[PDB]
Amino acid sequence: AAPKNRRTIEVNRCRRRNPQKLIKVKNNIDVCPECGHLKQKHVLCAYCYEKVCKETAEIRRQIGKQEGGPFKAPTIETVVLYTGETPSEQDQGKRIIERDRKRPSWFT
Amino acid sequence: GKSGTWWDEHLSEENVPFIKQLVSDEDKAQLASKLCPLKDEPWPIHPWEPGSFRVGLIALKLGMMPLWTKDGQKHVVTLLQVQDCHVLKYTSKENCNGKMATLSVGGKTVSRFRKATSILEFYRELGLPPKQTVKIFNITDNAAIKPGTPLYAAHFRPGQYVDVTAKTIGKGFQGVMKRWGFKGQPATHGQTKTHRRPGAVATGDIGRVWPGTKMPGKMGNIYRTEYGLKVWRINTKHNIIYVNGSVPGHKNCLVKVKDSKLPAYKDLGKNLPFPTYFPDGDEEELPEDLYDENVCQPGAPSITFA
Amino acid sequence: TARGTPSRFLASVLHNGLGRYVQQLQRLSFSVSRDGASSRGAREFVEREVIDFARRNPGVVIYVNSRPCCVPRVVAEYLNGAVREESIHCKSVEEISTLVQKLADQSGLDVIRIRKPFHTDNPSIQGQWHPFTNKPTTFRGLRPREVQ
Amino acid sequence: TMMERLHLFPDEYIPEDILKNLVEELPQPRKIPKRLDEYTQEEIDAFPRLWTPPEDYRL
Amino acid sequence: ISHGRVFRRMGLGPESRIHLLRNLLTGLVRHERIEAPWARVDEMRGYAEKLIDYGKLGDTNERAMRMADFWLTEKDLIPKLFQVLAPRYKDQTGGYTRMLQIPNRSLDRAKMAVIEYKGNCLPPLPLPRRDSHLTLLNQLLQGLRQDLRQSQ
RNA sequence: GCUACCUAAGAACAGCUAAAAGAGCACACCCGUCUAUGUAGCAAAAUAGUGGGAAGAUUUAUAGGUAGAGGCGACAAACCUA
RNA sequence: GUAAAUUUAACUGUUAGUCCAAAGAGGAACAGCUCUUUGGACACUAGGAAAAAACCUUGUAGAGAGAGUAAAAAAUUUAACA
RNA sequence: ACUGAACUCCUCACACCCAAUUGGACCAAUCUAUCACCCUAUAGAAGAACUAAUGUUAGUAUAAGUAACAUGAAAACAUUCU
RNA sequence: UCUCUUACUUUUAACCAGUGAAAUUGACCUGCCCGUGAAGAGGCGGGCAUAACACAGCAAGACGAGAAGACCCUAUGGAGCU
RNA sequence: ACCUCGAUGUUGGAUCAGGACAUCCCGAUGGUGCAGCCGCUAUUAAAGGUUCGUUUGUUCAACGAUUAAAGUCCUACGUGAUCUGAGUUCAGACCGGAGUAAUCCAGGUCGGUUUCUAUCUACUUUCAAAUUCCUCCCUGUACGAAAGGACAAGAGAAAUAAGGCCUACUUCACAAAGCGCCUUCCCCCGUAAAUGAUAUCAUCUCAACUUAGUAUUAUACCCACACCCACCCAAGAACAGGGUU
Ligand SMILES: [Mg+2]
Ligand SMILES: [Mg+2]
Ligand SMILES: [Mg+2]
Ligand SMILES: [Mg+2]
Ligand SMILES: [Mg+2]
Ligand SMILES: [Mg+2]
Ligand SMILES: [Mg+2]
Ligand SMILES: [Mg+2]
Ligand SMILES: [Mg+2]
Ligand SMILES: [Mg+2]
Ligand SMILES: [Mg+2]
Ligand SMILES: [Mg+2]
Ligand SMILES: [Mg+2]
Ligand SMILES: [Mg+2]
Ligand SMILES: [Mg+2]
Ligand SMILES: [Mg+2]
Ligand SMILES: [Mg+2]
Ligand SMILES: [Mg+2]
Ligand SMILES: [Mg+2]
Ligand SMILES: [Mg+2]
Ligand SMILES: [Mg+2]
Ligand SMILES: [Mg+2]
Ligand SMILES: [Mg+2]
Ligand SMILES: [Mg+2]
Ligand SMILES: [Mg+2]
Ligand SMILES: [Mg+2]
Ligand SMILES: [Mg+2]
Ligand SMILES: [Mg+2]
Ligand SMILES: [Mg+2]
Ligand SMILES: [Mg+2]
Ligand SMILES: [Mg+2]
Ligand SMILES: [Mg+2]
Ligand SMILES: [Mg+2]
Ligand SMILES: [Mg+2]
Ligand SMILES: [Mg+2]
Ligand SMILES: [Zn+2]
Repeated sequence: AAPKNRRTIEVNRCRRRNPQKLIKVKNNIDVCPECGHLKQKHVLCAYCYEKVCKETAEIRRQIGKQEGGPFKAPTIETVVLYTGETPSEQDQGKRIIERDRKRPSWFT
Repeated sequence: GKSGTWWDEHLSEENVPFIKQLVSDEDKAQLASKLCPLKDEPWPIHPWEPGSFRVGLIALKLGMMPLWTKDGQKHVVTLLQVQDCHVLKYTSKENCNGKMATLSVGGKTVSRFRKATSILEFYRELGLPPKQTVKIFNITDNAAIKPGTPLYAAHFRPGQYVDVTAKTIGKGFQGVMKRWGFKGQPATHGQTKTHRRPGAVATGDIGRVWPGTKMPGKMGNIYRTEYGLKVWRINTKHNIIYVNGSVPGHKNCLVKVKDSKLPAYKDLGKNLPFPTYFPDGDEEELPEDLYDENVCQPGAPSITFA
Repeated sequence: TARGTPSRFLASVLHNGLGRYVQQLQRLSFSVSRDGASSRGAREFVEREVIDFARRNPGVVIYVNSRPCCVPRVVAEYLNGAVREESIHCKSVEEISTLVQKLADQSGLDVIRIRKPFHTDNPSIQGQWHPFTNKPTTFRGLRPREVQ
Repeated sequence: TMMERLHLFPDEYIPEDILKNLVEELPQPRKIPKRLDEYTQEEIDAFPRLWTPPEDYRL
Repeated sequence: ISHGRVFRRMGLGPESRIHLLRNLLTGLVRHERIEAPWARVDEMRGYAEKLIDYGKLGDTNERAMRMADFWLTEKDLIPKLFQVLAPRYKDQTGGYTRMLQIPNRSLDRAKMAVIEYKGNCLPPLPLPRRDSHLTLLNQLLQGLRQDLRQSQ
């Protein structure tokens, strides 16, 4: 199948500029209650998720440092501790991962 | 500008079960308030004339079930359950078409938090929780019923014929073989990429294709009306109707059921309760199950021929 | 073509014929080349006829610039402010005299489509037509099918 | 648009607004040929009797 | 026509779908928090809950041992499953595998999400908090609740 | 340097039945009977399935020779750089 | 009545044509069929028969918001009997 | 009785509506000789004029943001898994 | 294979992100019926229909596209063969 | 030989059919060399239907078993940008024949590439008001001389076509389907007859009029303007739609 005549610019502008093809304005965007970095509703804020993913990567780095090589996977629960912060009397049998930092004021 | 919002966006954690409990007790009390229509202020009840039309109901397709008759054959019944049925508004004869008056009827109950503003104002002036569907029943004016009265499944009696209507099961954009029942081309005798095509669609002279041509396209989400279904059995406790045969639409949809329009069943309506069956003014409780005289009951002597 | 060009209505500039008529041309700017075969007709015109034309109608001002130019021109500015410039490159004396006489005659309105060539300003005298002309009245203004 | 400007009605009844807008009821083209019961008997006396039937005829 | 058809088709067949969910579930049991596309984490949450149920069934049961031997492909996570996760969830029945969306992947712009087992000694996710009780609408509804309870 | 033919000196052909065999089934390999995909394709002739030969008139690497009024040809007027 | 005809010097171009009325020939006293003769039209403008080459009116060129004309619209309705 | 043309009249001016072919009057760009000096004149000359040859070259359109094209999963980005 | 097809998986396909062709194209503000016409009309006559714009299918039409028909004829155009 | 050789793809066949009636049947009427059943012919009527196989490539054609019927024709001898190439239109070869030969045959045979990603028009649920056969009673009656054998009325069963459904059966299983289940409602006009004139009888009336005679001025689906991030769905390509108490 072939074109029989060349489409004009009027037909083309009537096609590629109608409200079915235009980018729709969205209004789900508000500010995050902490740090104000323009989150979306129903979606975790990218800045705070970047914070907790960086700290999770650091904790997993120290965990991989404690577990030698592969296939260890300890049979007891874990807790992490920052500078100071002595092991409490419930955290006896749990494995201790201490990096070196202050405990940040959102991880309780 | 204005963002979108819903009912539980800005509530706290403590207020949501209180709000749910409050509105649930509120509309349950509203549904229990209209339980006695004959002692409120009922519209005048008229006797049955030979040329009249009564209102129908709105039921819910539960499922299907077998049912045997006294002569041994098997019939299949569809369980229609009337959950919460209420007449909504009465439009007089001169305001719709000048021919026949109408009655509005509402279906099963839904949430107030998901309806429009004008619908919520309408039901707030009426005094009922909102309904899922609203259908229109053409009646003559000697059978006008007060809006806000309840409708029950004993509106029909065992031995009658009803017409049921719903949205059928949608099958999407279906090809021409499953839609219009065409035959395709043969499978393996040399055919090249033509196993399910429609083939020719028009002749060679006309240079176009006619408007009524059957082609691919969406199929199955459209109202169809099933006519002349016998009603075998009435269950009064759970408000279940037992029509005969199949009913269009998937289970747990909503159907619109009224007495038949077929000319063979023209004036059989004299022995049916005509404004509507009323649970108050009967002065006698109906049994839990009403049967036709030909359907074999559950507790039965297990028929032996002779 | 008329659809591809602008248009005006027929009108006088400042109601000439009612009171006194005035010559609608102000200036005539002649640029004649000293040497040059392109302006020989304008040369002979400036020699013999422009003085008699200037004495013919004293309302117009005539300038002869006598400038070295390859194409001699005559610039005519009218009373209402329009400017019409036409060329006298390689023309005779008679054609130049006819051109400047035709410039002196016309008024400064634009030479475009004239669009209904009459300009009555009180077109009606006995009273312009309205649909109740030639329609008789009836007793007490009763419409058809009226009761009182 | 010209057909939208036209208002037709099946019987003598016209709505109140369209009766309020009316001017100049137009004459009719045809003459309504005036059946015999309405002939205002002096006119029947004016038109002459053209023929004498025989007295012994039964019709 | 897919009326009532659960289990979206993921891989290059059924077997590759179950192998993909097996690898995602093994990563979840090992790392306790996982980021992966949205349909995959939906299926993997649906499987992980009943995996925790089979872990709750007990260690000596051979059927739970066979299911844990199939679903964990590193063979060290089976003592973890029977001695860490299932004793941790001894009180709860099914409230775990908390799943939240994270905005978009950078390359192909796919809808990503994050699931995690509860407990989870990792730092917490920035969970979406319900609006506070001290705001205007909540205080008006608190007044209404107190007034109606006093009226009752 | 593809292809038709020839020359010099080389290389390859698992396993079973081996009747002795230009023997049989069947690998590697050579060829392309039928079907389906593809037709601006992976490909200016392919892919997948199904096929014939596969110890001999077999296949193939290297170098050389036969050239257009011709070369070559188990004659297809087949091939001689799409 | 008119103003054109003959000759002289110099060349190109047309020379594969259609329809209509009439006299014909072939064919079926068929064809928008073939071939001559006489005339007209087209391959030049405009108006008309519905759009239409060949049917009718009309030719020598423009502006006009004047006028008089040419050709120019299809009419028909019917079976008694001594 | 009327409507109804480029036919005719009316005011003005009048060379200004045919294929192939023929005759005649002008004319842009360029160079040269002589003039001219905000782009012109008189003569000679010619690679002297493009809405069209499936014309050549170069740019950009339509088809069209269409056909088609990719990266196995987790993660400490050490490793592990299918 | 069929009477008589159905369900499932993958590729394909639809939506989001990136890169991003080709044949074709006089201009198109691109409807239907009847009639007409170089004899088969979207562009003509008479009627009918008619707010605008995408997205996904179908192939009845555009005497649709790629090959200056390979069937037939002509050329005082070629060539093979006897 | 009037468009078409800077290409209108050719016969049948598969799917889809539209239309005309000069009607095969189902409907209704006249005549009959119509005693009944079958028949023949004429008028009206196109809403509906018009089978499965063998051989030859066949459209044609011959035969077997059925059915109320296996209708004629047109639609570019309908439809190849939907499909096949069975012969029919090349390059190989064989047989019979013509020709010294190269070559050929409106003679036969074996084999022989079917390319396109839809630009424009038109179209993509018109929501619904079905048809026919068969069985029983009548009846073994009407009818002959006997064979044979009816209409009309009533009752029951199916098949086709359309619209839907999953409770039993089956492919299969939190679904989709048939091999399964349920429903399907009004006519159609050619004539057969009263009274009665032109023409004091008679006469059905392109005389005024009266009956069969008109189904319909037919009823059921669908008809609430804006809460919309997000989730689910028996809803769905995207969009849109239903629920979130
Ligand atoms: Mg099939
Ligand atoms: Mg193919
Ligand atoms: Mg196939
Ligand atoms: Mg995939
Ligand atoms: Mg061998
Ligand atoms: Mg073969
Ligand atoms: Mg072998
Ligand atoms: Mg040979
Ligand atoms: Mg001829
Ligand atoms: Mg003249
Ligand atoms: Mg040139
Ligand atoms: Mg150019
Ligand atoms: Mg081309
Ligand atoms: Mg060109
Ligand atoms: Mg894209
Ligand atoms: Mg496209
Ligand atoms: Mg694609
Ligand atoms: Mg036509
Ligand atoms: Mg065209
Ligand atoms: Mg073509
Ligand atoms: Mg040619
Ligand atoms: Mg010759
Ligand atoms: Mg020659
Ligand atoms: Mg020669
Ligand atoms: Mg030679
Ligand atoms: Mg041709
Ligand atoms: Mg062409
Ligand atoms: Mg007939
Ligand atoms: Mg067959
Ligand atoms: Mg054909
Ligand atoms: Mg076609
Ligand atoms: Mg094809
Ligand atoms: Mg041959
Ligand atoms: Mg489209
Ligand atoms: Mg078009
Ligand atoms: Zn934040």
